[PDB]
Amino acid sequence: SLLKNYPPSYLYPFRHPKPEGVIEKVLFNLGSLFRSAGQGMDELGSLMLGNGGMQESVGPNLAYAPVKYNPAAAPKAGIVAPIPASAQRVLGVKEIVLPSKAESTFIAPNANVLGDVKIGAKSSIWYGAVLRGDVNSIEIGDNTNVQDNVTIHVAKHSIDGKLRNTVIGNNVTIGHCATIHACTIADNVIIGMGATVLDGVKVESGSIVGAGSIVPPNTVIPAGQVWVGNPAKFIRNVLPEENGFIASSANNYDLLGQQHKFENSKVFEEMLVEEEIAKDRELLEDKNLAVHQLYIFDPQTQLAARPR
Amino acid sequence: VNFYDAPNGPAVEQVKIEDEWYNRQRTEFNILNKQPSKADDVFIAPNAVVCGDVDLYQKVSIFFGAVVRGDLNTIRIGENSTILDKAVVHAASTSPTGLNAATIIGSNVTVEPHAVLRSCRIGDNCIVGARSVVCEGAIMHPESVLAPGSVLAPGRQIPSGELWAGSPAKFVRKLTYYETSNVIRESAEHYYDIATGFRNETFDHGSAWRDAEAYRQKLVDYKEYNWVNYREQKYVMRLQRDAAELEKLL
Amino acid sequence: MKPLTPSKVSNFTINFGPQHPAAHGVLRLVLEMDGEIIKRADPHIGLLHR
Amino acid sequence: DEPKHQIPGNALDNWAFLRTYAKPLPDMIHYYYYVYLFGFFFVYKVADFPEYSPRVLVMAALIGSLFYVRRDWVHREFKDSP
Amino acid sequence: SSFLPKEEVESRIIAQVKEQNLAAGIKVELSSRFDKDLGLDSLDKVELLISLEEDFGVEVPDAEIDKIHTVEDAVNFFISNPSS
Amino acid sequence: DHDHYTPPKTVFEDTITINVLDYDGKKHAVKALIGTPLNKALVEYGFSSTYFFPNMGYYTQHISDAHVFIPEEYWKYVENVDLKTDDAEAIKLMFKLVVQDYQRETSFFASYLTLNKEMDNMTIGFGPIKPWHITPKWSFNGHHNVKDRMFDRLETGPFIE
Amino acid sequence: MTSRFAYVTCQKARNLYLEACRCLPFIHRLHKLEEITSLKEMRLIIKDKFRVNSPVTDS
Ligand SMILES: CCCCCCCCCCCCCCCCCC(=O)OC[C@H](COP(=O)([O-])OCC(O)COP(=O)([O-])OC[C@@H](COC(=O)CCCCCCCCCCCCCCCCC)OC(=O)CCCCCCCCCCCCCCCCC)OC(=O)CCCCCCCCCCCCCCCCC
Ligand SMILES: CCCCCCCCCCCC(=O)SCCNC(=O)CCNC(=O)[C@H](O)C(C)(C)COP(=O)(O)O
Repeated sequence: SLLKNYPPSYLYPFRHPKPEGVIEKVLFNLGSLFRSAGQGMDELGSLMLGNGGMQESVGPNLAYAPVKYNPAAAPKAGIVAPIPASAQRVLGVKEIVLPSKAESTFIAPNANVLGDVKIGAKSSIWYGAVLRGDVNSIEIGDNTNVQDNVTIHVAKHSIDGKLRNTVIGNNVTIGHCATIHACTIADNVIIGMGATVLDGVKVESGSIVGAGSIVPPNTVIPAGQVWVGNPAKFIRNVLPEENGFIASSANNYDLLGQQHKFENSKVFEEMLVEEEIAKDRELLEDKNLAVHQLYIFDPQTQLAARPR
Repeated sequence: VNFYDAPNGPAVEQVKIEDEWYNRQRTEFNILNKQPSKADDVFIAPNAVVCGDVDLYQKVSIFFGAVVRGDLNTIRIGENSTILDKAVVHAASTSPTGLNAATIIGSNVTVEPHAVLRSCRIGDNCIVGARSVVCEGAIMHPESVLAPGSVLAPGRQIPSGELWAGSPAKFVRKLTYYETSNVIRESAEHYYDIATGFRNETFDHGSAWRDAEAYRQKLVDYKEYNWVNYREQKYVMRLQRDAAELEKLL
Repeated sequence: MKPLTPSKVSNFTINFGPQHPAAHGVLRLVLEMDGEIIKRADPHIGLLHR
Repeated sequence: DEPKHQIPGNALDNWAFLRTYAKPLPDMIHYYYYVYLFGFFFVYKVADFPEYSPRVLVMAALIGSLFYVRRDWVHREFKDSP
Repeated sequence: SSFLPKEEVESRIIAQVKEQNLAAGIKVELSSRFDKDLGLDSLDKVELLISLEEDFGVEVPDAEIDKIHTVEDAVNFFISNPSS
Repeated sequence: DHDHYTPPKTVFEDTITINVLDYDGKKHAVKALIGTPLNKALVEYGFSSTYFFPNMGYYTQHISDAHVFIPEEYWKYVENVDLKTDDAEAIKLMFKLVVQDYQRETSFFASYLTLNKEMDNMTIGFGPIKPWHITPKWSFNGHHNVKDRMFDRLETGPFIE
Repeated sequence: MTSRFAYVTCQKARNLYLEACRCLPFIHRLHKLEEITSLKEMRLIIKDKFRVNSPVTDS
């Protein structure tokens, strides 16, 4: 950048460096006193507030969260990991199953992905989606989009041997608020928003399941057909162009997932710095300011780039 | 991965979800060049997520679990319109009809829990029932009600003053004068009162930051905390990217 | 919803003809200049192609 | 459908009448310049005017108000003709 | 959709069509293909369109030039267009 | 009693397309709904904010108008206005300050035209407009070179800036 | 986003001639040729320049 004399408070807004001047040191000590008094007043107020005291704490990260490992039933989709020794002498669990995801995969912080979940590259798990692999494995293929508030569930195979794992193929779109229990979905399928897919349902490639449609258990939706309804029934065959739509939706949501992953993955200090970037961008919109005569500022980071 | 032409710049440090030890989800956040706008009296629940080009008018209430994603196209929610729990409002890039694909919600519109709206025009004083799906290009005219568990197919219309129900949503009955005049508005006013209540017991910076500050202070005391000039690093990364893009032969 | 930023335009496509305090010979030089600063220089040769 | 006021005249004739207001618009500085100058000189001359009866002053004000032509009226009706 | 009278624009276009060497003699009216009735060449067709450009102060798209084929079609194009 | 109910038409049946000539000279196919005013349909399509001006009436400035050229065949659908009212006053100021010499016999304002079935494939053009000012925020310098949309303007209308 | 209702250079020289005709007024003004010659008059010469090369058929 052009200048190197920028104030340290300007360069490090998240945390100012250690006070060096006498006045700064006195301000630091006064801030310490204020912090302690404020916490005391907070606790006194919390006493009157009653049970709970309106206390707040950081929440656990459930996007990458474990499940109890079963020695009888080995993991199928996810990886198994040891736990810290102190937690071993407290909890007594030897190993815990953890989800397995590729680097390109985007999982929202809100989303809860649990245990036996394998997610492929370029796939996206969006906000509010709950993926529980506690009893049986969940497999999601590449470029597959589990949208907002989608619930994917599994069950145990049981005596019959009926497969109760959930296998989702590549280029599959699961619409918002859809509920998928232990079913199998082939490649290039759109599941409509609100659609319920129950046990034993095999949806063949190229098919579309309509919005708000409940497909009955043990029903095979054949390839290239559109099925809608509360007792989901066939209405029409997929048009040739609608297939290109299916692929286009998958790819568009891949790009969308890349963007959302980029935004969410920034650290706090960078987020606060970017907030200040936006703010002084707004303040610098006036081009008759004295400083604008002095310098031309870089657009992405409003730092002096060259003199005017 | 890294968007080098992003409005605020490239990301100097990106952290993986495995490395997160606490939930960092933001209730309002910016997706590249698209910025959500909110009024003073707009209530967004801590669970709720609002991203992209979403414009929240006065007295808009976004309750717990609702996701309003304005990534593909613009979402506008009118005055005193409430998005209830776990209800998803999203916008498509294009609509099948050929009209604008923005998701425009009128005033005094109640979207009941788990209802999905995508690229639809919802008129003033409308109710979308629970688990009701309104697809792309579907237009609900003002003072109309969609019953719970009903689907409006793409490019379909619900006329004013009518109650519609069914998976292929069909006409059921004409809404009465009392209903259209009072009850539809009254439901939105009730949920505004509930959201006003939730806002009144919310602190500006609730005491959950203390836990992360404890870790940061521990790092400071043990001298692992590093001071990074993110602004300068963003500038340098963009310069290097431009130089490399000039150098490349293919 | 973030404003875009426009740019400026360059004109003054000057023609710098054969000029004595320069390298000897005849030089025809077409210069595109933004104000007093040059943005493109296109030397025209062939004036002494024998 | 609701009862509505009857609008006198045909739609296209009324629109044609309204379109006679779309004429080259002079800038108002030209009027303002002359009004300022003659007003300054007028205020200087007024101190020398004879004292008039209140009745005559009011009648003169009434006549001036009746004789005043709104600037829009000349705008619509102006013809560059003898 | 005729912004200006069909007779006027037709008389004007056929007046410019007459200016071309051929496209005359026994048949200079409507329903005459430029290249299959009038003996015009493609370049001559493009120049004729440019002369109509000068007459009626309005441009013609090149893809429309691919679409235009007849004396009826050119007058239809010019009547349709509001600038005319 | 109890006559037959008439099922509504879907959006596809009641969409008409209008070919709009913009200021640059390009022709745009603007899909529009029957029953909507022309100004709203033009705004939703994505035309720039310079293409439109507020309705200069005492209480109509929230409405966004455009200077449009209407073919003679569709002059019938334009709305009549009473001269002795203030709607004619809004119209007269909009001619006086915006249109001025650029007026033609086809000149009309979009709000007074409502789209219907018989107006399908109608060709209209944006009429040239002179620089106008109401407030520094709501003004037109004379340059049609901003690439925004009048849709993206949440501001209802001109007040003190 | 889908409904069944949703989805329902042999002449290179001609393009070059169109480019020349469209650029003719600019060269008239740049070369101060307004008074000496008319636009139509130059448009006539350009065709003869094009017609000299008619026999060729290889692309
Ligand atoms: C070469 C240069 C050209 C100029 C030549 C002169 C140069 C100036 C020389 C000296 C200037 C100083 C003296 C001139 C007068 C001062 C005015 C002035 O300078 O302001 C700047 C003014 C421009 O300012 P602006 O802000 O750009 O224009 C504002 C308007 O909105 C303008 O917009 P608008 O025109 O579109 O709208 C006009 C509007 C503007 O409103 C006004 O004009 C307000 C005038 C009200 C009276 C003003 C106070 C009168 C007090 C006079 C004091 C002296 C007498 C004392 C005792 C009197 C007691 C009342 O009024 C009207 O709508 C039309 C009606 C006009 C009178 C309304 C009252 C009607 C009452 C009659 C009732 C009968 C009806 C019954 C039947 C009804 C049926 C239902 O310049 C001039 O207009 C000067 C023109 C000179 C012509 C005046 C002719 C008579 C003058 C003396 C008579 C006094 C009566 C006033 C008549 C109207 C005068 C405007
Ligand atoms: C003042 C500035 C004046 C500029 C002068 C420029 C003069 C340029 C002269 C260059 C001439 C060429 O390009 S000659 C281009 C190559 N010549 C050919 O013959 C290829 C195919 N030719 C034909 O089809 C017919 O001969 C034809 C009559 C061309 C019908 O044109 P269309 O294919 O459409 O049908």
